[PDB]
Amino acid sequence: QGQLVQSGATTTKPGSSVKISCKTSGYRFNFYHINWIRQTAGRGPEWMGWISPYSGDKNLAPAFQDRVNMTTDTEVPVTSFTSTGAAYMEIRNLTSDDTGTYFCAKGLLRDGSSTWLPYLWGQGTLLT
Amino acid sequence: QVQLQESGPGRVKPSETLSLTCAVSDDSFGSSYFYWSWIRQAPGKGLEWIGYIAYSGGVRYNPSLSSRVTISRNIHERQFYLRLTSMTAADTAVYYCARHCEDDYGYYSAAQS
Amino acid sequence: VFLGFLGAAGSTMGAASMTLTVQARNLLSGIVQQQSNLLRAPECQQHLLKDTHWGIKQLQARVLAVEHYLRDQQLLGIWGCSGKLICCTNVPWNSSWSNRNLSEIWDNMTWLQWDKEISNYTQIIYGLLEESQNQQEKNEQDLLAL
Amino acid sequence: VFLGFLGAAGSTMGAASMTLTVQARNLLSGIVQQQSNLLRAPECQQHLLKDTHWGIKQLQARVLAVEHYLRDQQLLGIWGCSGKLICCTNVPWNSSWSNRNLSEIWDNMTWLQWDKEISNYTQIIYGLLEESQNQQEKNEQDLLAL
Amino acid sequence: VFLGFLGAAGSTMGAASMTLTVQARNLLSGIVQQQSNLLRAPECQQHLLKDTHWGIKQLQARVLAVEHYLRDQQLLGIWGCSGKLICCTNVPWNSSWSNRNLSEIWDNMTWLQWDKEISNYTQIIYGLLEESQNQQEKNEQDLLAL
Amino acid sequence: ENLWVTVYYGVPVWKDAETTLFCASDAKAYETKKHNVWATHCCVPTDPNPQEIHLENVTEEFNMWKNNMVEQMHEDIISLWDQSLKPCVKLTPLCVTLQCTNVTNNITDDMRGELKNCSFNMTTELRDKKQKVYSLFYRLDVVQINSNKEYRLINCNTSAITQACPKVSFEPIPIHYCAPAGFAILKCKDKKFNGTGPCPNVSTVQCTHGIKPVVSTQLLLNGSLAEEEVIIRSENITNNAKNILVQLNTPVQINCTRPNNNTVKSIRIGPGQWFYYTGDIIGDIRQAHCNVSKATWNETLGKVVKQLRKHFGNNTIIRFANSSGGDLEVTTHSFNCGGEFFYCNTSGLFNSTWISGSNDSITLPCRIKQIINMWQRIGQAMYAPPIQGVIRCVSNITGLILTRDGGSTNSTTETFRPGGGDMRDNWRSELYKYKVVKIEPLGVAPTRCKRRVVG
Amino acid sequence: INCTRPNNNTVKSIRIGPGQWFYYTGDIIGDIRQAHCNVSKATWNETLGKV
Ligand SMILES: *[C@@H]1O[C@H](CO)[C@@H](O[C@@H]2O[C@H](CO)[C@@H](O[C@@H]3O[C@H](CO[C@H]4O[C@H](CO[C@H]5O[C@H](CO)[C@@H](O)[C@H](O)[C@@H]5O)[C@@H](O)[C@H](O)[C@@H]4O)[C@@H](O)[C@H](O[C@H]4O[C@H](CO)[C@@H](O)[C@H](O)[C@@H]4O[C@H]4O[C@H](CO)[C@@H](O)[C@H](O)[C@@H]4O)[C@@H]3O)[C@H](O)[C@H]2NC(C)=O)[C@H](O)[C@H]1NC(C)=O
Ligand SMILES: *[C@@H]1O[C@H](CO)[C@@H](O[C@@H]2O[C@H](CO)[C@@H](O[C@@H]3O[C@H](CO[C@H]4O[C@H](CO[C@H]5O[C@H](CO)[C@@H](O)[C@H](O)[C@@H]5O)[C@@H](O)[C@H](O[C@H]5O[C@H](CO)[C@@H](O)[C@H](O)[C@@H]5O)[C@@H]4O)[C@@H](O)[C@H](O[C@H]4O[C@H](CO)[C@@H](O)[C@H](O)[C@@H]4O)[C@@H]3O)[C@H](O)[C@H]2NC(C)=O)[C@H](O)[C@H]1NC(C)=O
Ligand SMILES: *[C@@H]1O[C@H](CO)[C@@H](O[C@@H]2O[C@H](CO)[C@@H](O[C@@H]3O[C@H](CO[C@H]4O[C@H](CO[C@H]5O[C@H](CO)[C@@H](O)[C@H](O)[C@@H]5O)[C@@H](O)[C@H](O[C@H]5O[C@H](CO)[C@@H](O)[C@H](O)[C@@H]5O)[C@@H]4O)[C@@H](O)[C@H](O[C@H]4O[C@H](CO)[C@@H](O)[C@H](O)[C@@H]4O)[C@@H]3O)[C@H](O)[C@H]2NC(C)=O)[C@H](O)[C@H]1NC(C)=O
Ligand SMILES: *[C@@H]1O[C@H](CO)[C@@H](O[C@@H]2O[C@H](CO)[C@@H](O[C@@H]3O[C@H](CO[C@H]4O[C@H](CO[C@H]5O[C@H](CO)[C@@H](O)[C@H](O)[C@@H]5O)[C@@H](O)[C@H](O[C@H]5O[C@H](CO)[C@@H](O)[C@H](O)[C@@H]5O)[C@@H]4O)[C@@H](O)[C@H](O[C@H]4O[C@H](CO)[C@@H](O)[C@H](O)[C@@H]4O)[C@@H]3O)[C@H](O)[C@H]2NC(C)=O)[C@H](O)[C@H]1NC(C)=O
Ligand SMILES: *[C@@H]1O[C@H](CO)[C@@H](O[C@@H]2O[C@H](CO)[C@@H](O[C@@H]3O[C@H](CO[C@H]4O[C@H](CO[C@H]5O[C@H](CO)[C@@H](O)[C@H](O)[C@@H]5O)[C@@H](O)[C@H](O)[C@@H]4O)[C@@H](O)[C@H](O[C@H]4O[C@H](CO)[C@@H](O)[C@H](O)[C@@H]4O)[C@@H]3O)[C@H](O)[C@H]2NC(C)=O)[C@H](O)[C@H]1NC(C)=O
Ligand SMILES: *[C@@H]1O[C@H](CO)[C@@H](O[C@@H]2O[C@H](CO)[C@@H](O[C@@H]3O[C@H](CO[C@H]4O[C@H](CO)[C@@H](O)[C@H](O)[C@@H]4O)[C@@H](O)[C@H](O[C@H]4O[C@H](CO)[C@@H](O)[C@H](O)[C@@H]4O)[C@@H]3O)[C@H](O)[C@H]2NC(C)=O)[C@H](O)[C@H]1NC(C)=O
Ligand SMILES: *[C@@H]1O[C@H](CO)[C@@H](O[C@@H]2O[C@H](CO)[C@@H](O[C@@H]3O[C@H](CO[C@H]4O[C@H](CO)[C@@H](O)[C@H](O)[C@@H]4O)[C@@H](O)[C@H](O[C@H]4O[C@H](CO)[C@@H](O)[C@H](O)[C@@H]4O)[C@@H]3O)[C@H](O)[C@H]2NC(C)=O)[C@H](O)[C@H]1NC(C)=O
Ligand SMILES: *[C@@H]1O[C@H](CO)[C@@H](O[C@@H]2O[C@H](CO)[C@@H](O[C@@H]3O[C@H](CO)[C@@H](O)[C@H](O[C@H]4O[C@H](CO)[C@@H](O)[C@H](O)[C@@H]4O)[C@@H]3O)[C@H](O)[C@H]2NC(C)=O)[C@H](O)[C@H]1NC(C)=O
Ligand SMILES: *[C@@H]1O[C@H](CO)[C@@H](O[C@@H]2O[C@H](CO)[C@@H](O)[C@H](O)[C@H]2NC(C)=O)[C@H](O)[C@H]1NC(C)=O
Ligand SMILES: *[C@@H]1O[C@H](CO)[C@@H](O)[C@H](O)[C@H]1NC(C)=O
Repeated sequence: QGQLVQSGATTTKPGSSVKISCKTSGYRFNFYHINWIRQTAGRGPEWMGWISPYSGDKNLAPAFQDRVNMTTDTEVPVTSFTSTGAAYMEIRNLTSDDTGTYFCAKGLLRDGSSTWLPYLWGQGTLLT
Repeated sequence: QVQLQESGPGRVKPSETLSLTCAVSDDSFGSSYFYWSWIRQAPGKGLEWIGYIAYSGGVRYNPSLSSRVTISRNIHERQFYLRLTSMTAADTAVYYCARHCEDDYGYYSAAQS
Repeated sequence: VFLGFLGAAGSTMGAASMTLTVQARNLLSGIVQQQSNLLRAPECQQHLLKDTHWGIKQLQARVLAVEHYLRDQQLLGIWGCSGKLICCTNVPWNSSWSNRNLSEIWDNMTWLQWDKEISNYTQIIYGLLEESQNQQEKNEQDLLAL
Repeated sequence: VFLGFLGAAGSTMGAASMTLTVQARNLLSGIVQQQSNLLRAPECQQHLLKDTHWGIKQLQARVLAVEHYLRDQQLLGIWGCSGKLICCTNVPWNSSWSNRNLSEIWDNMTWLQWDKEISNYTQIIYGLLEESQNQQEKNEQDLLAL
Repeated sequence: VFLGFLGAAGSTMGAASMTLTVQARNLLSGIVQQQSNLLRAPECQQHLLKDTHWGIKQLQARVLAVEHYLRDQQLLGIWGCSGKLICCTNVPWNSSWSNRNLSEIWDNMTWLQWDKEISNYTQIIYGLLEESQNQQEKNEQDLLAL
Repeated sequence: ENLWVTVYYGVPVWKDAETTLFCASDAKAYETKKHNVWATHCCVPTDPNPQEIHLENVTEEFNMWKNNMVEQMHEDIISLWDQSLKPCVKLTPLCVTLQCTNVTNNITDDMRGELKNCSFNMTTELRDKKQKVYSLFYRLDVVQINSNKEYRLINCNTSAITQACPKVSFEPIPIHYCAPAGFAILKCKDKKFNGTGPCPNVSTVQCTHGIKPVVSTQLLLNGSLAEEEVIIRSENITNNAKNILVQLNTPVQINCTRPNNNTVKSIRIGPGQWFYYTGDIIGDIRQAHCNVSKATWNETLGKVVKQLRKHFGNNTIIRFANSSGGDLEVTTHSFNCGGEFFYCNTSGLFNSTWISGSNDSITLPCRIKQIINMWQRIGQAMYAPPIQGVIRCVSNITGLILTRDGGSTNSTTETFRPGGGDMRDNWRSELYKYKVVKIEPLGVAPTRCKRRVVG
Repeated sequence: INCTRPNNNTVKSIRIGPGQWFYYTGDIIGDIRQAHCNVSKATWNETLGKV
C-alpha cells in the first residue's frame, strides 16, 4: 500500500560528495525502518546501512561505517494511519568503484526479529 | 414560520427610501442557525437575492446594491426589516421575505430546511 | 515502567496486550472518585441538587459510564471469560475476515487499525461467540438429561 | 434456527436450557441502546431534562434494569458460578421439593410451571446454596490456617 | 447458627473468614428491596418525583451503592478472582508490611485492627496485585505470538 | 492446530463519541470573590495534580466544528445564565410611561439626546399614590413612543424584563470540563497544527484545561494564545459563507473605562428594597472609551494580513476599511466589564491606514446599555444593575472574529469585516484542540490456542 | 362522524400582560350557524343493531 519515491539520477566525477533523497507515502513513515543498499556491477550487491525514522538510532556496515551520514526528516501526517517523510543518504569520498545501482527500502514488521529487514523498495538510481 | 406577514408602503416615490417589515409567528426566530433573507423578483426575469441577516447579525447583502441596502432585526419585536435608499424605477419589483436554516453541526431534535 | 493510561495505543498489538490492565483501570478509577462523594458530601450538602438539573444531568452521565462497564462485563460473561482478561475460545478463525499472518498482525499492526479493519465482521464474530458457547451448553445438556 | 427472545418459554425445560443465551441477551441489548445515547446526544441536547421529571423518571427506570442485572450477577457470584451459564453444585436435592423423575421434568415440563411448582422452596434452596459454599470456604480455611 | 450481618466483626480473622458470605449478602438484599419498587409502584405513582428532588437525591444514593459494588467486582475481576470468594495469588508477602506470624494473625487478631495496621501499604499490595497478573498476561502472550 | 479467536478485554481502542460532560471548578473555593461566579461555586473540585498521559505514535483526526463539545458548553452557559436570573427581581410593573427630557452633553464631549432625565408617574401600591421619582437612562434603553417627550422602556410591549441580582457576579472563571469513565478527552498538542486535520501529537486527559467563558462578539478576550505563529480558522469551503476565527500568538491590551461616577437611587419597588438605579453623576460628564496601542495594533494587523495571504494561498486584495453591521452586536464590539455592558465603535481599527500617528493610542467610543439581549431569544430580557463609582477593566485580546466578502472578481475583491459572530464560535476557539471519544475495550484476535478442556 | 363549527371567528383583545398575550373571538363574519355533527343514519342503525 506504501510507495517509495527516489530522487533523480545524476553523474558526478569522483572526489565530491552527493545526496540521495527517498520520499515516502502510503504508510506511517515512523513505523518502518529505512535501508540503503547498493547493487555492484561486477560483484555481489552489498547492504550498506539502516536508520530508524523515529528512534534515530543508526547502524551501518563496517564497509561504510566512517563514510556515510544518514538523516531522516520528520514525518508529515496524512491519514489516521498514513504519513509522508524524507530519507537522505550521503557519501564523503567518491571514487570510480562507487559506480552502481542504489535503492532505498522500508521495514517489513515493526517488532520481532525481522524489524529492519528491507521489504518495499524504490525504483533505483544510477551513478558515475 | 408558515405565517410570515409582510407590511409597508407599496407606493414609493423616486429618490426616497423603501422600508419593509416582515413579522414571524411561530417564534422560530429565537432558534439559532437561522438566516432570514430579503428577495425581489423582476417580472419576466428571474429572482434576485437581495440580502440576508444571520442568527448573530446581518453579515452580507448583494454586492450590486451593497451600499444602498440595510437589513435590520428587532429581536424582541419579533420582526426584521429591509431598507433600500435612492429608490429608482428599476427597483420596481415584487419583494418577499424568506427563511432558511443552515447547520454546520447537523445536530438538532429534527431535520431543518 | 508503565506507559500510562492508553499509553500503548500506538504500539504493536502484542505490546498493548501486555498492558491491557492499564486500559482496564480507567473504567474504575474515574468512577471510584465520583461514587466516593467524600469531597462532595460537605460542599453545600449534595452540591445543591434542588433547582439544578445539571446535577441530575451530571448524575445521568455517571450512570452511562457504569452502564457501559456492565455491557462489557456482560459480554465477557456470556462468552465464559468473566474472570480472565485473555481467554481462548472454540470458534475457528474464518480467513475472509482478515488474510494477514500472525507475525504481521501482532508485530506490525496497532489495535486501532485492527479494530478498523475488522469492524465489518464484528457482529458475525460475536454471533459465532454467542453460538459456539451453545455447544458447551449442549454438552452440559447431555450431562443433564443423563 | 433460533426461536428468538423468550422463544422456548413454552418448550420443554431441556429445549429452553439449550437457548438460555437468547434470554440472556435481552438483559444487555435493551440497555446497550439506552446507554448509547447516540440518537439521544443531539435531539434537543439531552432530551430537555430541565423541567421534565419524566426524563429523570425515565432514567430511574433504566437504573432499575441495571440494578436487577446486578442482583442476578451477585447471586451467580456468591454461588461460585459467575463465569458459567450452567454450573453444578454440592447441594443434594431434597425430595420434598419435587417428587418428579428426571425424564418427566426435562422432557415433559416447561420452565414456567416448574418455577411455579418450586417457588415455595426457592428461599430454602438459596439458603443451602449460600450455606453449601461455606464448606468450600471452610476447606479454603483449612488451607489458610495450615 | 449464623451470627448475622457483620456478626463476626469482633471475632478472629479466621472466624469472620468463615462467614464472609454473611457480609457479602448485605450488598444485595439492601438493593433488592429498593430495585423491587413493588411497594413503590402504587404509592402515589412513583413516590411523586415531580417537584421532589429528595426523590432524585434518594435515587442518587441508590446509585452510589451499586457503584461501590461495581468497584469491588472490578477489583476481583482484574485480580482474576471474579468467581471465587477466597483466591490465592502469586504475589509473595513482603515482611515489611507486617511481621506477625500466622497463628498470631488468624487466631489473635480481628479484621478491623488488621485493616487498620495494613491501610498504609494497601496501595502497594494492590499495585503488586495489578502487576503480578501481568506476568500471567505475558505467559498468555507467549502462547499468543507462538 | 487451526486458528482460534481469543477475547481481549481492555484494548486501547476508541471511537468518536458525544457524551455528557460535567463541570469542575478550580480548588480555591473562590473565597476572594464574594458571591458565586456563574453559579460554578457548586462544582466538583479539580484534582490537585491532573494525569496527562502522552500517547506515542498516535495520530487522530480532529474537527473543531464537528466537536459538539462546543454546543454542550454553549447550552451549559445559557442554562447557568438562566439559573442565575430566575430568582432575581423581574421588573414587570416598571414599564409605565415615563416623561423624559434630553440633558446636555458637556462642552468637552460630543453634543448628543443621551442620558435622559425621566420622571415616573408610576404607582407601586396604593401606599405610593403615584410617587414621582427620577432616574438616569442611557439613550439605547428607552424609545420615544409618543411625542411631547413621552417615553417607555424599550421591549416592554414585546417581552418581560428581569433585573440581574446585584450580588451575583458575571466574571468568567476557568472551568475544566471533564468526561466520565469509559469516555476520554483527546488533546492535540501541536502548537502550529491548524484546528482540524490529523494530529501527529496526541495526549489524553481526564479533564480539559481551564476555559474562561468570556462573553464577547467582535474580538475574543482573555482566551489562550497559540504558540509560535498565529492561527486562522475557516471551514473547508471558504467562500463568503463561514466566520473566520483568529487566534493570536501575542496578546494585545485594551483598557476600557466608564468615567461617570454613578450612584444608587429608587430602591424599593416590590415588597422591600428591590431595585437599583443610577443617581446623578458626580463630577465631569465623560463618555466611555477604550485605548489600544496604535503601534501594536498596526503590527498585529500587518501580521494578520500576512497570515491571511498565507492560508489564502493566492496574492489578492485584502481590505479592512469597510465593516458592515446587522443589529448592534455586529457593528460594535459587544462584551461585559464589571457588570456593565459595553458596545464599542471599531471603525478606527478597521479602516485603511487609519493611523497618522494621529494618536499615541487609538481610542474607540463606547456606549453603554443596561438592557441587553444576549441569550434572551424573544422572551426574557435582563437589566444589568448600575455600578457605583468609576469603572475600569484591562483585557487581553487573544483572538478575533472576522468574516470574508468572497467574490469571483478575479482576485480583485476580498474584504474582511469584523463579524459579530455567535458565542459558540468563542467556545470553538478554545475547544479546537480537544475531542471526546468512547472506549471500545473489546478486541478479538486469532492466536491459534484453544480451550479444549471445559469447566 | 363529521363535526363542523360554521362560525367564522377572528382575533381581538391581544395585549393583557406586558406584551401581546391573549387571543379572543371577534365578530362572526357571515351567517350564524350552530355547531353540529352528522352520522350516517343507516350505518348507525346497523351498528346499534349489531351492538
Ligand atoms: C508534542 O508532544 C509532546 C509529548 O507530549 C509534548 O511534550 C510535552 O509538552 C508539555 C508542555 O510543554 C510538557 O509539560 C511539561 O511538564 C514538565 C513537568 O510537569 C510538571 O511541572 C510543570 C511546571 O514545570 C515546572 O516544574 C517542574 C517540576 O514539577 C520543573 O521540572 C520545571 O523545570 C518547571 O520548573 C507543571 O505545570 C505540571 O503540572 C507538572 O507539575 C515541566 O518540566 C515542563 O515545564 C517547562 O515548560 C513549560 C512550558 O511548557 C514552562 O512553563 C515551565 O516553566 C518549564 O519551562 C522550563 O524552561 C524555561 C525556559 O525559559 C524556564 O524558564 C523554566 O523555569 C523551566 O525550567 C512542562 O510543563 C510535557 O512534559 C511534554 N512531554 C513530553 C513527553 O515531552 C509537546 O509539547 C508536543 N509539541 C507539539 C509541537 O506537538
Ligand atoms: C513507535 O513506533 C516505533 C516504530 O518506528 C517503535 O520503535 C520500535 O520499538 C521496538 C521496541 O519498542 C523495536 O523492537 C525491538 O527492537 C530491538 C532493538 O533494540 C535495541 O537495538 C536498536 C538498534 O541498535 C542498533 O544500532 C546500534 C548502533 O547505534 C548497534 O550497536 C546495535 O547492535 C544495533 O545494531 C536500538 O535502537 C535500541 O535502542 C537503544 O539503544 C541505542 C543504541 O544501540 C540507543 O541509541 C537508543 O537511544 C536506545 O537507548 C536497542 O539498543 C530488536 O532487537 C528487537 O528484535 C528482537 O531482539 C531483541 C533482543 O535485543 C528481543 O528481545 C526482541 O524480543 C526481538 O526478538 C525488536 O525489533 C523496533 O525495532 C522499533 N522500530 C523502529 C525504531 O523502527 C516504538 O517503540 C513505538 N513506540 C510506541 C510507544 O508504540
Ligand atoms: C409445543 O408443544 C408441542 C407438543 O405437542 C411440541 O411438539 C413436540 O415437538 C418435539 C420436537 O420439537 C417432538 O419431540 C421429538 O419428535 C421426534 C419426531 O419428529 C419426527 O417425527 C414426527 C412423527 O412422524 C411420524 O409420522 C410420519 C407419517 O406422517 C412417519 O413417516 C414417521 O416415521 C413418524 O412415525 C413428525 O411429526 C416430525 O415432524 C416433521 O415430519 C412430518 C412427517 O413425518 C411432517 O408432517 C411434519 O410437518 C414435520 O415436517 C418429525 O418427522 C421424535 O422422534 C423424538 O423422539 C426421539 O427421536 C429423535 C429421532 O427422530 C431423536 O433425535 C430425539 O432426540 C428423540 O430421542 C422427539 O419425541 C414431540 O414429539 C412433539 N410432540 C407432539 C407433536 O405432540 C412442540 O415442539 C412445542 N413447541 C415449542 C416451541 O415449545
Ligand atoms: C469475643 O472474644 C472472646 C475472647 O475472650 C471469645 O472467646 C473465645 O471463644 C473461642 C470460641 O468462640 C474460644 O476458642 C476455643 O475454645 C475452646 C474451648 O471451648 C470449650 O472449653 C471452654 C473452657 O472450659 C474449661 O473449663 C471447664 C470447667 O468449667 C472444663 O470442664 C473444660 O474441660 C475446660 O477446661 C468453655 O468455656 C467452652 O464454653 C462452654 O462450656 C463451658 C463449660 O466447659 C460453659 O460454662 C460455657 O458457658 C459454654 O457452654 C467450651 O466448653 C478451645 O478448646 C479451643 O481450642 C482448641 O480445642 C477445640 C476442641 O475443644 C478445637 O475444636 C478448637 O478448634 C481448638 O483447636 C479454642 O481455644 C476461646 O477460648 C475464647 N476465649 C476466651 C473465652 O477468652 C469470643 O468467642 C468472642 N466472640 C466473638 C463473637 O467474637
Ligand atoms: C478579562 O480579564 C480581566 C483581568 O483583569 C478582567 O478585568 C477584571 O475584572 C474584574 C471584574 O470586573 C475586576 O474586579 C473588580 O476589581 C475592582 C477593583 O477595585 C479596587 O478598588 C475598590 C475600591 O477601593 C476602595 O475600597 C477598598 C475596600 O473595598 C479600599 O481597600 C481602597 O483603598 C479604596 O478605599 C476595592 O473595593 C477593590 O477591592 C479593588 O481594590 C473592584 O472594585 C470590583 O468590585 C466590584 O465588583 C464586584 C463584582 O461585581 C462586586 O461584588 C463588588 O461589590 C464591587 O461592586 C471587582 O472586584 C478586576 O479589577 C479587573 N482587572 C483589572 C481592572 O485589572 C476582565 O473583566 C475579564 N473579562 C473581560 C471581558 O474583559
Ligand atoms: C463619586 O462621587 C461621590 C459623591 O456622591 C464621592 O463621594 C464624596 O467624596 C467627597 C470627597 O471628595 C466627600 O466629601 C468629604 O467627606 C469627608 C467625610 O465626611 C464624613 O465623615 C466626617 C468625619 O466623621 C463626618 O463629619 C461627615 O458628616 C461625613 O459623615 C469629610 O471629612 C470631608 O470634609 C473635609 O474635606 C473638605 C475638602 O474635601 C474640607 O473642605 C472640609 O473642611 C473637611 O476638612 C469632605 O466633606 C463626600 O462626603 C462624599 N459623598 C458622600 C455622599 O459621602 C466619591 O468620592 C466619588 N468617587 C470617587 C472615586 O472619588
Ligand atoms: C371569514 O371572514 C373574513 C372577514 O374578516 C374573510 O376575509 C375576507 O375575505 C374577503 C373575500 O371574501 C376579502 O375581500 C376581498 O379582499 C381581496 C384582497 O384585498 C387585499 O389585497 C388587495 C390587492 O393587493 C389590496 O388592494 C387590499 O387593500 C387588501 O389588502 C380584494 O382583492 C377583493 O376585492 C375584489 O373582489 C371584490 C368581490 O369579492 C370586488 O367587489 C372588488 O371590486 C375586487 O375586484 C375583496 O375586497 C376581505 O378583505 C377579507 N377580510 C380581511 C380582513 O382581509 C374570510 O375569507 C372568511 N373565511 C373564509 C373561509 O372565507
Ligand atoms: C494581559 O495583560 C496583562 C496585563 O494587565 C498581562 O499580565 C501580566 O503578565 C506578565 C507577564 O509578562 C506577568 O509578569 C510575570 O509574572 C510571572 C508569574 O508570577 C513572574 O514569574 C514573572 O517574573 C519573572 O519574569 C520577569 C520578566 O517577565 C522577570 O523580570 C522576573 O525577575 C522574573 O524572572 C513576571 O513577573 C504579570 O504578573 C501579569 N500581571 C498580572 C496582574 O498578573 C498578561 O500577560 C496579558 N496576557 C497575556 C496572555 O500575556
Ligand atoms: C486548517 O488547515 C488544514 C490544513 O491546511 C485545512 O485542511 C485542508 O483543506 C484544504 C482545502 O480543503 C485541503 O486541500 C487540505 O488537504 C486540507 N488538509 C488537512 C490536513 O485537512 C483546514 O481546512 C484548516 N482549518 C481551518 C482553516 O479552520
Ligand atoms: C495561486 O496558488 C497556486 C497554488 O499555490 C499557485 O500555483 C499560483 O501560482 C497562485 N497564483 C497567484 C496569482 O497567486
